[PDB]
Amino acid sequence: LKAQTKTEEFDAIKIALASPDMIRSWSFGEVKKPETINYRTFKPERDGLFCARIFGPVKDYECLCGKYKRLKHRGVICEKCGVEVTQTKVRRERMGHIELASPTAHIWFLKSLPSRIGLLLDMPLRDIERVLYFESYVVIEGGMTNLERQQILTEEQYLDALEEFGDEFDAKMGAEAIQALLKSMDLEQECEQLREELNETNSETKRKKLTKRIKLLEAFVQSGNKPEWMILTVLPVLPPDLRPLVPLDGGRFATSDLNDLYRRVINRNNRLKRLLDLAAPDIIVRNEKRMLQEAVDALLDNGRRGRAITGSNKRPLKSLADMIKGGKRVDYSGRSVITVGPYLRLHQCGLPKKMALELFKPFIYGKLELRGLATTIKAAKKMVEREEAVVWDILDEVIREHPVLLNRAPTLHRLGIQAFEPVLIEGKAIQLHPLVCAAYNADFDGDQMAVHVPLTLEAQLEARALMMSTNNILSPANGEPIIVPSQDVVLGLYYMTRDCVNAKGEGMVLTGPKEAERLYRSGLASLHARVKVRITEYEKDANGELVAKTSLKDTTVGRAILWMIVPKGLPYSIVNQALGKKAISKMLNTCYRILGLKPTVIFADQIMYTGFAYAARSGASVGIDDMVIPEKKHEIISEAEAEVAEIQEQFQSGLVTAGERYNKVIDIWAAANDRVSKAMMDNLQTETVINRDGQEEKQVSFNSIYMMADSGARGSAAQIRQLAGMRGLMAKPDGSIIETPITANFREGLNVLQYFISTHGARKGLADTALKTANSGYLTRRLVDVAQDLVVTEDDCGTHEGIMMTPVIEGGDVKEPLRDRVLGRVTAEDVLKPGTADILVPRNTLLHEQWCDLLEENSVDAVKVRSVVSCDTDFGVCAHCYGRDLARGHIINKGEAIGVIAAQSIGEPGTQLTMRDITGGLPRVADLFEARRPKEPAILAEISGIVSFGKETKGKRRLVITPVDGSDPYEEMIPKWRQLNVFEGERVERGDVISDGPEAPHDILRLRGVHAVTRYIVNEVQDVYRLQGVKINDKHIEVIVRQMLRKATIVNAGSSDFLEGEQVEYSRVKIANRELEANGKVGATYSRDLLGITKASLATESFISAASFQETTRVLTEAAVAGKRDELRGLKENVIVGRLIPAGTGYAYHQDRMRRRAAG
Amino acid sequence: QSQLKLLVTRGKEQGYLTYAEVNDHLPEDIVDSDQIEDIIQMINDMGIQVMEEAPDADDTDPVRMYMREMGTVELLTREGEIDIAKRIEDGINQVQCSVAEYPEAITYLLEQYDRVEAEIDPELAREKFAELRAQYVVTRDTIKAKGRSHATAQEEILKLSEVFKQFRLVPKQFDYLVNSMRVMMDRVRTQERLIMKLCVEQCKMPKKNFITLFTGNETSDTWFNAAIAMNKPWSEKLHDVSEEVHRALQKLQQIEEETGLTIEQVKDINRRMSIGEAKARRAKKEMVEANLRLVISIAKKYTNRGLQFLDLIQEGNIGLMKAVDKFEYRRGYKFSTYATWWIRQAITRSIADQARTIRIPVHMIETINKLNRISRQMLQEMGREPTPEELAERMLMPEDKIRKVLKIAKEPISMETPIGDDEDSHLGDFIEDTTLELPLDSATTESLRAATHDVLAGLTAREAKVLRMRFGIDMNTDYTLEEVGKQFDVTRERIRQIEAKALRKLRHPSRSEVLRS
Ligand SMILES: [Mg+2]
Ligand SMILES: [Zn+2]
Ligand SMILES: [Zn+2]
Repeated sequence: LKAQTKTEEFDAIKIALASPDMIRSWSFGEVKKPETINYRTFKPERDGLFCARIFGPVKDYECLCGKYKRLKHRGVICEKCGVEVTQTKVRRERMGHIELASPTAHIWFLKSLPSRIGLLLDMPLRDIERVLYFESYVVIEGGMTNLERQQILTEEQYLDALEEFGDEFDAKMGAEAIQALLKSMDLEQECEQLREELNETNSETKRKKLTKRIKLLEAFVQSGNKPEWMILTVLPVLPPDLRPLVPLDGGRFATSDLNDLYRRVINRNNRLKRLLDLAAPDIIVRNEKRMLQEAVDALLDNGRRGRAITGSNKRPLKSLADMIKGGKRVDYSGRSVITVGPYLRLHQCGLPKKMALELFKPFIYGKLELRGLATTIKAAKKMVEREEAVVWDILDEVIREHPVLLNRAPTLHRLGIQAFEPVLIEGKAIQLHPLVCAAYNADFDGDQMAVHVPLTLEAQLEARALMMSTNNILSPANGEPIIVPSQDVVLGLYYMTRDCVNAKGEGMVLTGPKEAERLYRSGLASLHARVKVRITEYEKDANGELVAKTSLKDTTVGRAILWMIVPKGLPYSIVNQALGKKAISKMLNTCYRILGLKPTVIFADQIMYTGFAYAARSGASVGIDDMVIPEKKHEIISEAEAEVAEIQEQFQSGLVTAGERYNKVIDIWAAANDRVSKAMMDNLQTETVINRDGQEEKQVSFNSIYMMADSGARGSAAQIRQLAGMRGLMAKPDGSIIETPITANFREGLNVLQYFISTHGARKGLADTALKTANSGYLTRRLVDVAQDLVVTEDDCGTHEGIMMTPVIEGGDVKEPLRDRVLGRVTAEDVLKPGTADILVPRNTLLHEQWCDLLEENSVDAVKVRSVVSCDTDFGVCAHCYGRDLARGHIINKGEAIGVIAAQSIGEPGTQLTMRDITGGLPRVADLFEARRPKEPAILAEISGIVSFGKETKGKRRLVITPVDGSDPYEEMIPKWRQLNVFEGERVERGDVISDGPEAPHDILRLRGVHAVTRYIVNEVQDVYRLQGVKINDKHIEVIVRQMLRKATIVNAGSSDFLEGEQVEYSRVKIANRELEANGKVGATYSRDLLGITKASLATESFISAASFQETTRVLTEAAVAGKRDELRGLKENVIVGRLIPAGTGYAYHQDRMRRRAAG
Repeated sequence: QSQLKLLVTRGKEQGYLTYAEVNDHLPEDIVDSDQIEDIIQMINDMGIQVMEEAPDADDTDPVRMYMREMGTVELLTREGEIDIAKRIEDGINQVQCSVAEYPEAITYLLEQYDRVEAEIDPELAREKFAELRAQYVVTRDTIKAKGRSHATAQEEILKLSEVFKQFRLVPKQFDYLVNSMRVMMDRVRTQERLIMKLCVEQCKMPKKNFITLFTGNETSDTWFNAAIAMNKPWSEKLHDVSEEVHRALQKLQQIEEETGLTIEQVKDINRRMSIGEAKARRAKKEMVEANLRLVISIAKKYTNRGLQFLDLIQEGNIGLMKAVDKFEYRRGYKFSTYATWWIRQAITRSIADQARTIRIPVHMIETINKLNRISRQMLQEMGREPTPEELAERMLMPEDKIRKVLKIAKEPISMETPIGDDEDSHLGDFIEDTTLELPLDSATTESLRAATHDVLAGLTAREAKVLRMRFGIDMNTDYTLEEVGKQFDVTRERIRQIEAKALRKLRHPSRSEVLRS
C-alpha cells in the first residue's frame, strides 16, 4: 500500500511523445505577449515571456506589486496579481505553454534522416511531405472512388475530382491535413494486413522493406504513443531562468536567443489568430501559417534550412536543440606548478601553506569552533582571514590523515590521479615524490598539477584504499612496477656497484654494517676491489618462515653498504652483485612478489634515498671531454666517400644501374655510419688501464656519459652516437633520404648546410608528435566509449574452454621467443604433464608457479587458459576468466571496472607510436580494432571440398572456384586480378588459403573460429607494439575484443525474428530458457559477428548513454518515437544523472537496488 | 539512375568521407543550407543498409514560395477596381436593407437610444431618432389595423426601412445586431432541427413526409396532430414525442412573438443578408488579392530594422486589408495611394513596438531616430566627434534625458556571443549568479539562529518573550509596545524598560559580538 505522490527515488526514466494535454499538464499559464521586461520599471510584463503570475516571482518571497512581503503569505497568492509567493528558484522550474491556431509540424519528427512522420505514413519526405503542407499540392485522406488514399493532387486536379464526385472524399491540405492523415491511420489493422501481404509468395526481392516497416510499425503501436502527437498544436515554454535577460555592467542587458525565437513565434502566431477572425484571404492566411511553421521550427531546432538570423549578430540563433547537441568545474580544488621533493615518502606530497589554508576552509572553521578559540563560525572566518599563528596548528590537525589527490593535465590512464597525505610546505609551489613522477609522465619543465580535497568520509577512504600511491605499486597495463626509480637514483645505485680493480681496494673483510664505518672513514675507496665480507642471508621454503644463511661472498664496498637497504627476505647479495640498469626494477618487482606491499614500499623509499645520496656523493658531470670522438672517424669517412666515389664514377661510365645507385650508395653511408658508431662505442665502452698490483688490465670506461647510458638515466646509443660519432642519414621533405649524411657531430662544429638539413627532421618530429599525441587520445575515446560498461560480476562462473596460450614465436625464420604471457592466469583444466598429474583445474598460475613451468622443461609450451574472450558469463566477466593483473597482486576484486582500465592501458602508450605489406603504428592498431577489410582481401574455402573451375569467365567473370564434396556446392568469385594457390582437383579443408594475401578478420571469425580471430587480433596488435617496444598485457586486448564480438546473427527459426541481428546476451539467456521451457524448436541457432569499435559502441541499451557521444538529435528522436526507458545500469548514463556508479565502491548499491526492483 | 549510380559507385567509401565531391554532381539550384544534413546522415553510422535507405527516400523557401502564389496576377484597371468596389457597395447595401427589414433591430436601436438619453449634436440626435420613432409608431399601427392589406402598409414599412437606412451606425452596433439575428436564427433552426430529429429518426417518419408536412405552418399544432391522425405506421411513434414537438412549436411561436414577424419569411430576410455578406466579403477579398503587389513593393523600403521581410509584408497585407474596408468607388481618389498610406502606417506601427525584446513607446522611437539623424551631421559638419553636451544643446531636451535614452537602445547583446574565443567561450558563461547566498553566509545565518536561540535562554520569560515579541523573532508577525503592553497588563513604558534591561544584559557575552562585524 505505497503509491507515494512525491519526489522520491527513481529507478528509471522514460522518453516518449507528448500529447497537447500532456503539455497542458506542465502549463502554469499561457504566454500571450511578445513583451519581456518593462522599458522603464524593468519589471516583468503581464503575460509575456517573463510573467510573474505564470512562472515565478523576481525576488524570493515578495510578490510583483507589493501587497505581501515577508514569509507571512508563502502559500497564498496575491489579490491584485495572482503571483504565488514562494521562491525565486520557482522561476527556474516553472514551465508554461503557447497554444497555436493551426497545427504545426515538429521539425525533428519531420526532417531527421528518416522521415518519422513520413515512414510511419509511407510518404516521401522533402518531396511530397513538403509540397503538401507548405500549401502547394492538396493531398487525399481516404477515398472510396477513383482516388486512392494518399495520392497528391494539384488545385486543378482537386476541383476536377471534386466536380466528378465531391462531398464524400473531402481531404484538406497543410498541417491539419497531415494531422487527419496520421489520426485516420489505423496502426492495428495495418499491422495485420501488412503482415498478410508482405509474406505471400515473395523471395528476397521484397523482404527488406517488409521486415523493416513492420518492425517499425509494431514498435510504434506498442510504444503507446498516438501518431496525433507527431505534429503539435500546443508548444511548451522554457523556464525564464534558463533563458534570462540579466542586466550586465551599467545597463546593456544580456538575453538568450530563445527569447528572440519565442517572441517571433508568438508574434506570428498572434497575427495568424487575428487573421482567422478578420478578412481571410487564402494567400495571406496560408502564408502566415507557413511563417508560423518557420518560427516554430526555428525555435525547436535551427539546423537545417537557411538558419533564421536577426538579433543583429551575423551568427545564427542558438535554438533549443543546439543547446543540447554536441568542463564540469568543481569546488574545493586548485592547481600550481610542481617541484621535486626528495625528502618525502611515497605516500606524501608537498602542499603549500596558503593553498591548503584556503582549501580546507570549512574544515578549519569546524575544528576551530569545535575546540574553542572561535566563538562562532564567522569568528573562525575572521580568525583565518587574519592568519593568527594558532590557526596554522589547527590546520596541522585537519590535514593530518586527510588524503589529497593530485592530477596532471594529460590523463591517459588510472595513475593520472593519485592520492597523497598533505604535508604543509612553506612555499607557493606543489612538491611531488620523484618516484611517482613517471606515472604522471610529468617533468619539471614548468608543468603544473591540480589538487582535489575528498570531502565525503567514504571519499577519503576511497582515496586511501584505491587512489593512494602506496596502493599503486604495479602498473595496470603490465604487471611490472611503475614507481620504479628513474634517472638520478638509478645512476646512483649504478655507481654503488661498478666493480673497479684495486685503487684503495684489497680484500679487507668485515661484516656488512661495519663497512659503512670503513667507507666514511676513508682509507678504502668504494668501487673496489672486489672485496670479501660476511653476508647474513635469509630464505624461506615450503613452510615459509625464515632461514638464516651466513657466508663469505666477494662483493664490493657499495654492494656491502647497499645490502642494508634490502628487506628481510630476498635471495640477497646476488641482486646487488649485478649493478644498476633494469635489474634495479627487477629487484623491486621480486621484492614485491615474495614479500608484500609495505616491505616493497619502504624498500622503494630506501633505495630512492640511497640512490640520490650516493649519486650526490659521486658528483658525475658532463664536461666537453666526456664525449670522446673516435680517431678512425676521418678514416672511415674518407673510405666511405672513396667507395661512393667509385660508384659515381661507375655510373658515369654506365655499367651499374644508375636508376638505383642511390639506394646502394645509401647502403655505403649507412655501413659507414655503423662503422663510426661501432668504433665510437667499442672505444668509449672499455678503455682505461688502471694498474692492478703489477699493472696492466682493462675494465670499462668511467666516462660519465657511458655511466649514464649503461644505467637508464636518459642516455641511449643513437643519442650518444650523434654526440660523438655522427648524425647518419637525414630525411628530406620529399620523404627521400639525402646522399650526404651529417659527417660532423655535436661535439664538433656543424655547417650551416647540414643544419638547414637537420631542421627538417626536427620540424617533422615535433609536428608528427603533435599529431599522434592527439590521435592517441582520439583512439582512446573510441576504446572507452565501447568498453566502459562491462564489469567483473557473478563471482566465478563455470566453463573450461579458452584460447590455448603459446609463446609468440617469430622464430620460424628469425628466432624471437616470449613466454611470460601466461601468469596470474586461471587455468582451463589440468593442462597435462609429460607423464601425469601436475597442474590443477582452476589454479591461477602464480608468479612462483609460472617459474615451475620451467621445471617441466622446454617441452611444455602450450597451456589452455580461461580468457575474457570466452567465459559463459551473461552481462559481465568471470573473475577467474579475467586474471589478476593490477597494482594489486591478487585477482581482480568482484565489481571492479575492467573496461576503462583496459582502454586506458591500450591508449596510454599511443603517445609513442609512429604512424607509418606492413602499415605499422597507431593507424595499424586502429584498423585492427575497427576490423576493416584490407585493400586486397584474401579468400578462404568455406566448406572442405574438391577445388575445380566453375566455367572459365562465364558471367560476367572472372574466374570461379567450386570446392564441392559430400553434399552441396559453392561458387566463389575470383576477379582475374591476383593469381591463385591451388590447382584444379586438389582438396581443401574448412578455411584454407586460396589467395595467399592479407586476411580479413570477418572471414576468420565467420569461418576459422572465434579463438582464431581473437588470437589474430591480439597477436597482430601486439606485433606493432613489439617494434615500438611498449609492453602491454594481452588481457586488455581480449577485453575490448570481448564486447567487440558482442552481437551476432540468428539463422533458423525461433521466438526471435530471424533476420534481426541481436547480441548473444539476450540470445544466450533466451536459448538457455527455451530448451527447458516449452521446446527447443521455438528457438534458432545464432552466429557470431565481427564488428568494429565504432559500430559496436554505436549500439547500446540506454538512450542517454547514446545521447552522450553519438548524434543526440537522432538518438533522442528515435528513442522518443518508441516508448523507450533507461533502467539504468550503464556507467556513462548513470554519470550524467549524477548518482552512484554501478562499479567499484558502488556495485553493491546497484545490486541491492536491482534485486529491489523485482517486486514491481 | 544518375544520382543513385554516381553516389553509390563513387562512395566506396570515399575514404575520408569526401563531402566536397558529389554535392556538385546534383541538380537543381545549388548553395542551399537544406540538402546538407541529408548527406552527412547517410554516409556513415548505419553503413551498408543506410545506403539503401537513401535512394528509396530520394526516389524549400518561404518568400520564394510566396511570390509563387502571388504570381497569379489578376491585376486590375480603373474599370476593374470601380467594378469590384461597386459589388462591395451592392453587397453592403443589401445587408443593410436586410437589417432594415428586421423590426427588432429598429426597436432595439430605439431602446438603446432611450438608454443613451437616460445616461454629434444632442438636438440632432433627438431629431433623427424622433424621426425614426415617428415612422415606427405610424407603421406599427398600420400592422394590426390591416388597412391596405400590406400593400400600402408595406410602403410605410419600406419607408421605415429607408428611415433606418439614414442612420450611420457604428461597426460594433451593426455587428451586434447582425450577430443577434444570426443567434435568433440559430434558435429557430435549433427548434426546427429538433422537431426534424425527433419526428424523422426517433419516430421513423420519412424525410419526404416531414418536408411535405412541416414546411407549412411550422408553428401551429395543425400539422402535428394531422401527422398523428394520418394513421400511418410512423404516426403511432409521434405519441412518444408529442410533448417535445409541442415544446418546440411553443418556443418557435414565442420567437414569432419576439420578432413580431412571419416565421415563413424570417429565413428569407436572413438568407438575403447572408447573400449580401458573402458578396461583399468576396469582392473585398478580390480587392486585397489584387493589390497584393503594392504591399511588397513599399515594404521593401522598410526592410532590415528589427523585423524580417515576411513580417513586414504581412503587416502590409493587413494594412492593405484595412485600407480596402474604408474606401468607395464614388471617389475621385484612386486606391493605389490611399492604400499605400495605410500600409506604411500599418508596418511602421509594427516595427515601432514588436521589434526589440524590451518594450518601447512610439515617441521614444521617434526621439531616438531624430537623435541619430541629428548626430550624423555634427561629426560631418565639423571634423571631430559629436560631444554629448553639444548634441543635447541642439535639441529641446536637456541632456540627462538623452543619457537615459541611450540606455534603452540595442536589443541588446545576446549571451551566446563568443568573447575570448576559448573552447569555447560564451558571454552568458561569465555572468555570475547573485540571487544565491554564500554557503558561508548561510552557515553563519544558521549559527546566528542557534546563537540567539541560546542567548534568550539566559533570560526570564517576562524578558525573553518581551525582546522576542518586540523585535519579532520566531513568531513571524512582530508586535509593538501596545500589543505587548496589553497582553502583559502594564503598558508601554514598563515593557520598554524591560526591553532595555535585556539589552543591558547583552554587554558581556562575545557570541553575538563577533557575529556582528
Ligand atoms: Mg614538460
Ligand atoms: Zn501582489
Ligand atoms: Zn567466466
